[PDB]
Amino acid sequence: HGFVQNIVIDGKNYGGYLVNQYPYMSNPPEVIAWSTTATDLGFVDGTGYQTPDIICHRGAKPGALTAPVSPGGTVELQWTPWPDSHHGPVINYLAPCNGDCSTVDKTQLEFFKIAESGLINDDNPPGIWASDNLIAANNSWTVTIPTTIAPGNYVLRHEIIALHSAQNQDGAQNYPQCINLQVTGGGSDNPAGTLGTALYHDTDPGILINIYQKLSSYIIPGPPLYTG
Ligand SMILES: [Cl-]
Ligand SMILES: [Cl-]
Ligand SMILES: [Cl-]
Ligand SMILES: [Cl-]
Ligand SMILES: [Cl-]
Ligand SMILES: [Cl-]
Ligand SMILES: [Cl-]
Ligand SMILES: [Cl-]
Ligand SMILES: [Cl-]
Ligand SMILES: [Cu+2]
Repeated sequence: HGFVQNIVIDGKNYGGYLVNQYPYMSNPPEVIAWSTTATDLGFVDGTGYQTPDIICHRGAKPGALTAPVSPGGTVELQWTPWPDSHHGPVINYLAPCNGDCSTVDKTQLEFFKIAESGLINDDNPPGIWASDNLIAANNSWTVTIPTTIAPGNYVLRHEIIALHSAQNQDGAQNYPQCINLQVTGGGSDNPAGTLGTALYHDTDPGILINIYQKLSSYIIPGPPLYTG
């Protein structure tokens, strides 16, 4: 359980959607982060993978604001403290807004995978995962925006999938968090995208999995990584 509280881009902080605060206030601020209704700080499990909740989390709506990113710049997402038990991959996607991200129809977003990290070491099951790297980095993840994609406005869909209960069907816990970015530079690719509701299925080999056994490999969920 947790959420993204802060985003660091080009030497400033952009506050996140504080789902434990803003849903209870009259006058929540405009932010680059999507609003959600996930006030339990929880997840979308496999029962939700073919529902709109998986796109940017339960009840999500676009952020009002969009953050510029320098060409090939970084976006650092800072989480609330991530539980050690919640082992799993960290995955990042972009989808073009083709206009202002604040007015996009989330159900039409076509995401391409720009980064993925999975099982890092398995000397001591259940092992060390990308989520454990995130914890070790004081609950942070750094995304590098590709220089090879067409400039424009994009949604970044940043996600942890916790696998501590994933031995049974619909037991994996997905924690998507979306933010709005303006990508800048000289790239030209328009990578092939996947609708949010087509990213995952509840029988995928990196979804329906017993992490407590020895693992010789791990198939990170979702469509293929884009590399320009
Ligand atoms: Cl709100
Ligand atoms: Cl505001
Ligand atoms: Cl305000
Ligand atoms: Cl925690
Ligand atoms: Cl655009
Ligand atoms: Cl270990
Ligand atoms: Cl471990
Ligand atoms: Cl362009
Ligand atoms: Cl496998
Ligand atoms: Cu949890």
